Amino acid sequence: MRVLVTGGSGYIGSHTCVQLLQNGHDVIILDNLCNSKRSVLPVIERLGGKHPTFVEGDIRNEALMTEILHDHAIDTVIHFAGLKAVGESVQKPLEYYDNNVNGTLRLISAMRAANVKNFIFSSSATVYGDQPKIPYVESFPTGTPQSPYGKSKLMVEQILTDLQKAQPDWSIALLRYFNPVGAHPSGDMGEDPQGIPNNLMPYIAQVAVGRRDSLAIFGNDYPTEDGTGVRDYIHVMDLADGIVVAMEKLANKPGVHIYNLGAGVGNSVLDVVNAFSKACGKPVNYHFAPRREGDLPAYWADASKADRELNWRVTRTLDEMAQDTWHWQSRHPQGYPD
Amino acid sequence: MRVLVTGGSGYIGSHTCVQLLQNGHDVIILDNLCNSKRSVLPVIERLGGKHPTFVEGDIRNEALMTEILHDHAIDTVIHFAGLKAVGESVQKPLEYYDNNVNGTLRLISAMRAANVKNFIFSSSATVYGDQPKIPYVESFPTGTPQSPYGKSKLMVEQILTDLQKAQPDWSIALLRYFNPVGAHPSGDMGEDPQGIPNNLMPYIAQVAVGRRDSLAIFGNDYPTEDGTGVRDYIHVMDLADGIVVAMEKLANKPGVHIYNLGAGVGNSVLDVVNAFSKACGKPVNYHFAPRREGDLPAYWADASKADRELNWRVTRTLDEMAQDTWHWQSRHPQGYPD
Ligand SMILES: NC(=O)c1ccc[n+]([C@@H]2O[C@H](COP(=O)([O-])OP(=O)(O)OC[C@H]3O[C@@H](n4cnc5c(N)ncnc54)[C@H](O)[C@@H]3O)[C@@H](O)[C@H]2O)c1
Ligand SMILES: NC(=O)c1ccc[n+]([C@@H]2O[C@H](COP(=O)([O-])OP(=O)(O)OC[C@H]3O[C@@H](n4cnc5c(N)ncnc54)[C@H](O)[C@@H]3O)[C@@H](O)[C@H]2O)c1
Ligand SMILES: O=c1ccn([C@@H]2O[C@H](COP(=O)(O)OP(=O)(O)O)[C@@H](O)[C@H]2O)c(=O)[nH]1
Ligand SMILES: O=c1ccn([C@@H]2O[C@H](COP(=O)(O)OP(=O)(O)O)[C@@H](O)[C@H]2O)c(=O)[nH]1
Repeated sequence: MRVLVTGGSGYIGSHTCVQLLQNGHDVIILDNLCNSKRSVLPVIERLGGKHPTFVEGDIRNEALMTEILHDHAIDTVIHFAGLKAVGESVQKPLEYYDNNVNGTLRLISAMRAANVKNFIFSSSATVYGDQPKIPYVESFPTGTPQSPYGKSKLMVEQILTDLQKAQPDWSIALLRYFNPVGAHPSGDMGEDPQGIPNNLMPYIAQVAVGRRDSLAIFGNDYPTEDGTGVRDYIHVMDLADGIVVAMEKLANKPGVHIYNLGAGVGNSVLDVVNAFSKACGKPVNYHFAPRREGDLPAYWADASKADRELNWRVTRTLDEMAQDTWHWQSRHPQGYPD
Repeated sequence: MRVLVTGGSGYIGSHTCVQLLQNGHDVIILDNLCNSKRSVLPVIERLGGKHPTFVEGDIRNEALMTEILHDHAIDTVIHFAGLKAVGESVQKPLEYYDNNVNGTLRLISAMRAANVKNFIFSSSATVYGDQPKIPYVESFPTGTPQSPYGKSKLMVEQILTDLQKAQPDWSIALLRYFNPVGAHPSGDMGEDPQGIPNNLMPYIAQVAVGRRDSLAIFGNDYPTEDGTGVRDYIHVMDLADGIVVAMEKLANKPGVHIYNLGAGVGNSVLDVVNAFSKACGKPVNYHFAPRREGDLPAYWADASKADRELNWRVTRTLDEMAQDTWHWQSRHPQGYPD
């Protein structure tokens, strides 16, 4: 199929695009490069075995979206573009609602004008919020997300659900990713954000290669076993495989198809730090810090729905995620060329 | 004050602008004329006793909004612009989320650029959604809104609330209007949408002057006394006064200020029809149609908060609302000229 991958030079997107190209799909990447490096493109192409088209631009530019969709006869859209830092969103709400809500609205408006009716949305475990039972299950209601990032993702889910009710030929996947970590097994593609990483694992990896002095751990007084936050860590390669399976299986199947994509087990921040220390051979330096706004104490997935319906499940462990990120970072301590 | 009134040529806006101008404010009206007529402008000037400035344009045009804000040295913004039909929103969700959510986002992004920090938002009783506690009280939670229109308004409430947490010098009023009806007592300004009215009272009035054959009452099997929907009808002049009071009292008061603006009693569709037949002297032709998607059976306000805090409450009765609408419509059967 001919796939538009917004945010496709980013972390999840770059891994997804490799898998898409390996499966014979045609890939067009749209990215504004605010949180990724252009030089990942040829790495995607070498690992994927096929050339992806690149367009530098912004999902908020509806005119450009419409041009792309038409110029390439796109079949399906995988949407990764947006801003993703929970704590940052509390400080910069308008930027998150603009990139995430308006940006998705602009993209789906261009899709409706171009008659493209297959959408795979990068949602988040943060749409559940504080109320729902853990592990999270898709058949029980969401609650109140705890940050503008989380709220933005739930607002887009709702907008997309109401679009599909009005326009019932659409197929829309709401894929609630949990916490992807890890890197491609070659060690030549991994996470490389712009500036200081907001996510846990790339920060730890940059400490381990000597770029940053110490990890700050955001909270040690949570109601968790060791007092640090607990999350469901999923290897980015398993995540990317799930996304591709969803895209293929759900294209042209009308409805709103909701899946948790996670490993189904929780690990704490200190668990991740310990996993990485064993992979790299040295204790990763850290210090405790206050809780980050927008963080819940603990959550993890029930990913049985994706197992039953998509025949997908995780295959890699947290230790293997830490090993693959260390393999990447140690090979490329400054990330991609710039 | 120097007041920007988006949507100011519209129903509630035009009445509000007349009250603003009578209080000596400088008023700039911004409207795209999708649901109002430009020929209302001299009426607003005459009844207001003072000339407002008019700009034809769209709240989604951020650059234009910023220009108006700077040029006119705006102190506070009253935001009426948007789309407002519950049933239409179910059919046309994208247009609702764009005009309502992106439109408000573009406006408040302009205000951040121009350092304007006083906002009065037209919210709606539809944000309460399926909250079973009725009359609705501000200090009790919102439920799930039951249409894209209602969800759009609550999404904007949430965005504004997050903005004010990040930028705590903002003063933001979330004014949850109930169901405004009626017309200026002169009989020369009233409700005149483009096309076929979506709201109950302007449809009634256009049947009463012979422009429409029969009112469609949407549902006759609700769990109410007569089976028709129940709402809290508030005279538009009372609502205009309340908006003006809120603007004047809440300017430069940092915080998020939530008020229901309603009469605090419920009346059914048939109650309104009977009040109109009494006012016009002829029984209004009607029939029953199916329930309209998005509609709840019954709701009305607790408007005690506005009484205690803003010293505002309703003064006009349902019969006066119907008499004033008939006065307008019988004087001006075709509304304002095109
Ligand atoms: N990483 C996670 O833990 C995680 C968890 C749940 C959901 N998600 C979601 O998955 C998606 C991808 O996350 P990621 O980890 O790959 O992040 P990322 O930052 O690596 O990828 C996002 C990409 O989008 C680009 N981008 C951002 N705003 C854009 C805009 N307006 N127009 C065009 N390009 C823009 C960035 O330059 C970047 O390449 C995001 O929607 C994110 O919210 C991520
Ligand atoms: N009438 C009600 O029962 C009611 C109840 C609760 C809340 N509200 C809210 O109050 C506000 C005003 O309601 P109203 O009854 O006066 O409706 P209205 O349609 O008469 O007024 C809205 C005005 O906004 C203009 N407009 C619409 N979209 C615009 C855009 N993108 N940019 C610029 N102008 C635009 C229209 O042309 C119109 O003049 C709306 O936000 C509405 O949702 C109305
Ligand atoms: O530098 C960091 C980044 C993250 N975290 C914690 O690590 C976990 C994962 O955070 P991340 O930002 O990667 O993803 P999130 O869970 O917000 O999606 C959460 O408990 C964060 O509080 C941390 O302690 N230090
Ligand atoms: O042509 C119409 C318009 C509205 N209504 C009913 O009148 C009440 C008020 O509807 P309106 O659309 O004016 O405002 P809403 O209550 O949706 O804000 C509701 O019970 C509607 O179902 C109706 O029966 N016929």
